[PDB]
Amino acid sequence: EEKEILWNEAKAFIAACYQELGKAAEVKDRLADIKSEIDLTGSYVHTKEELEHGAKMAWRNSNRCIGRLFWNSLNVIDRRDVRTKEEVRDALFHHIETATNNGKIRPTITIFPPEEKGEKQVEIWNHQLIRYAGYESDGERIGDPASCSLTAACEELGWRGERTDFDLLPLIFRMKGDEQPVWYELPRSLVIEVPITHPDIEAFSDLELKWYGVPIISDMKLEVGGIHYNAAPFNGWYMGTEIGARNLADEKRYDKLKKVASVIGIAADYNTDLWKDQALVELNKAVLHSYKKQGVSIVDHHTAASQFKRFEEQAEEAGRKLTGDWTWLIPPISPAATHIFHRSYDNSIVKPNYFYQDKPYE
Amino acid sequence: EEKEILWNEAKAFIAACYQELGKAAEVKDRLADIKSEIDLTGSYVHTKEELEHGAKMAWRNSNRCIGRLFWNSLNVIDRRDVRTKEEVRDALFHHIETATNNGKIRPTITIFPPEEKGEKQVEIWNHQLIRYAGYESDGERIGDPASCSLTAACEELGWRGERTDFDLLPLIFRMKGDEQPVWYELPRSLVIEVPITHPDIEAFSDLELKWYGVPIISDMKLEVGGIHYNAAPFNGWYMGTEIGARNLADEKRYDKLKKVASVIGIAADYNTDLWKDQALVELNKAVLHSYKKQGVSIVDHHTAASQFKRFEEQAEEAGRKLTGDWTWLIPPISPAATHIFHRSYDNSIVKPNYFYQDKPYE
Ligand SMILES: Nc1ccc2ccc(CNCCCc3cccc(F)c3)cc2n1
Ligand SMILES: Nc1ccc2ccc(CNCCCc3cccc(F)c3)cc2n1
Ligand SMILES: Nc1ccc2ccc(CNCCCc3cccc(F)c3)cc2n1
Ligand SMILES: Nc1ccc2ccc(CNCCCc3cccc(F)c3)cc2n1
Ligand SMILES: C[C@H](O)[C@H](O)[C@H]1CNc2nc(N)[nH]c(=O)c2N1
Ligand SMILES: C[C@H](O)[C@H](O)[C@H]1CNc2nc(N)[nH]c(=O)c2N1
Ligand SMILES: [Cl-]
Ligand SMILES: [Cl-]
Repeated sequence: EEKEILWNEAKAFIAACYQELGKAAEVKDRLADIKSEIDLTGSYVHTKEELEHGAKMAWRNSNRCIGRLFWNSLNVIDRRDVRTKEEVRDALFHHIETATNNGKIRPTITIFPPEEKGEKQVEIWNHQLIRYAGYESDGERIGDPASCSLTAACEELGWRGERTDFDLLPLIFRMKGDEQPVWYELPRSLVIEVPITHPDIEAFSDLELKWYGVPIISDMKLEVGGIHYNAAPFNGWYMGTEIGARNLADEKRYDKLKKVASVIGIAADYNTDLWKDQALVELNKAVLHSYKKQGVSIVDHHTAASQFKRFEEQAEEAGRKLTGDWTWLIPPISPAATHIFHRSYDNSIVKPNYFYQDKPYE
Repeated sequence: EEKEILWNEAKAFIAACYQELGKAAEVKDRLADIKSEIDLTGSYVHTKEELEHGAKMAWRNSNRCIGRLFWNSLNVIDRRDVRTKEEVRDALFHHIETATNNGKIRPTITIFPPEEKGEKQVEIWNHQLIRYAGYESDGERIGDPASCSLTAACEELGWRGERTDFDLLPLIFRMKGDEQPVWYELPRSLVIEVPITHPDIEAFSDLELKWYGVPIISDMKLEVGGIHYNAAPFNGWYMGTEIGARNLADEKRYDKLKKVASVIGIAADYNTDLWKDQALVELNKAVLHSYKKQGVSIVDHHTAASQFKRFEEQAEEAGRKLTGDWTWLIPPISPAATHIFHRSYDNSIVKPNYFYQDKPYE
């Protein structure tokens, strides 16, 4: 069954990819080659062109992503040549540096060798390459609760954090053939962080909030033409609400709205005062202001939705069906001020695509 | 087929209803009676108890409603006895008066005779019993665009509005056997309206906004045990976001956010300033403040979601399955500050329930 599944996915992908690349005439011959290769080896290897375009298609097909207008400008780094943990580490460091680009963030994906027999070659444990630790013990909560299980796993392995609310987790990944992952502390020279200040409320800095500049998601599987790239970290840049409305606001994350209300000078006593809503707006204004001030790319949810409308229009012009997940595309503040709220989307799954996979810790 | 459909719905409803009322032992005999009645007449008539409990169950099963905690306190007015247009008009006037209750709004439904052969006895044209007219001509837009087609239909019938932005539409409904509906101007003594002011921005009154106190939805069909009550106007009280985030804010409704931004003293020039979000918060604060000041019932979205969580808990305690439509239950401002955003809901349709039906105008 496995081989047949692979061959079917390969036939669909190659046809579509080569069609999009103006290479329709090469399909027959390429498919023949792939079919022999599957017979004799159990798999097939993508050309560089296939791999690049496949990673772009996968972004274009990500139903939950409002940022898809820019799918064709993904910078694809092909690292299928890595064999050692130093090579992996150095590729991840490189990805951070080139994606960061001094703050003018470049959407980038680094693709490592794919699973073979469902056997991973490289297994990345980080949820994002840059992310803060979380601790919970003796009633005491420090840092990012979303990171508690991974933090615990790192500390089992000899890493120890300073126990600030913003400790950078080490890179942590496992190689085929090793029982345990290895970990490496992130060089601070590679990591841009943004202190959160507010454009006109001076006290906002008293909250001592910060966040990291570049979200590099490193635990999803890229599937292209039946090949499973389980290790393929990618990034765009933030939409401000991801930080201001969720990471810093959720009760199960940094839970900052009461503190925000206090520094902006409003009571947090009555639901009818809409103080949470007001605090959310000011915290989100601060996040956008702060990234812009530090010269780190970010987009607000209004501009993001406007770009997404153009993506809808582009798909139409291209004669491509549009898929989307309304429940994730709407922003978590003022969703009905965006066009997204007022239309519906077909949440069908089209491949190539990015998929969740099981956590190796937990 | 029609009769079989009716009988099946009747069997399911009576069983469930009588179970909930502690009348399980009466089911067999009641079903027998209903079955003969369907045979001989083509339909059956609900007892008063059945009708009351059925309208309550229908509210309880309304997946899109965040207000369902209070389903069992619905005041059910049985008007299956009406035969004349004066009786209909007077029942609608009565519903407005008793539901309004001097501002301490009573959730109420008035139930008119049901369809017979799919033949309506009374057909109400209003979307809500109290609602503002809309006009669009010669580029000129006045009032509520959502009401343009019904307004045009009323004016075809000899009604003429003053062409303010808040003209009250007349009651308009048709009787079986009449070709045209009749219309009646609403007595202003029956209609409470709330001027919108802001708790601390004095200029907010310069916008001259107002809204009506009680939303009385009068164009949905109540279905109970296979009987179709197409005319059964009901009301609760507003959640503030329905007025402040949608009716007064949507670009295709009163479209007030730029004007709000100006009176609250913020620029409406840059998406990154989140001025729409800020204007939405202040407009919603004003709406809640204004209703509370006038002594007219209203609920904010935080308190509403907290009540809805108790509804979820109540259903659990009662051993009843919960259904809901996440896409409608989340409020349109700060949705992720409510528990609703963070869970999922089974959007299955359970009857009794309230359903949309085709507009007789348009
Ligand atoms: N005490 C701490 C904690 C975390 C820290 C993280 C980063 C840094 C220093 N970051 C410098 C990043 C400069 C930079 C600029 C442009 C591109 C790039 F990749 C890095 C210091 C920290 N100091
Ligand atoms: N700006 C972007 C671009 C791409 C993105 C891809 C994935 C995600 C993360 N989605 C959430 C993964 C599940 C989750 C939720 C909350 C906390 C947590 F640690 C993980 C954010 C992105 N944000
Ligand atoms: N120019 C206008 C336009 C619309 C109007 C609507 C209502 C009224 C007067 N409304 C009085 C309502 C008083 C009231 C109190 C308690 C219960 C109740 F049903 C009505 C005047 C208008 N005047
Ligand atoms: N507070 C309540 C209680 C019950 C409600 C029942 C129905 C509705 C109306 N739902 C919208 C019907 C479709 C629609 C959307 C926008 C404008 C318009 F005229 C009609 C509001 C309620 N609001
Ligand atoms: C339970 C629910 O699906 C959950 O809150 C979802 C809803 N929509 C979302 N949308 C985005 N963009 N991100 C999220 O984390 C979520 N959470
Ligand atoms: C097109 C989309 O379904 C539409 O905007 C829905 C979404 N959620 C909603 N939720 C509520 N409560 N009311 C609405 O009018 C809508 N509109
Ligand atoms: Cl994040
Ligand atoms: Cl309304």
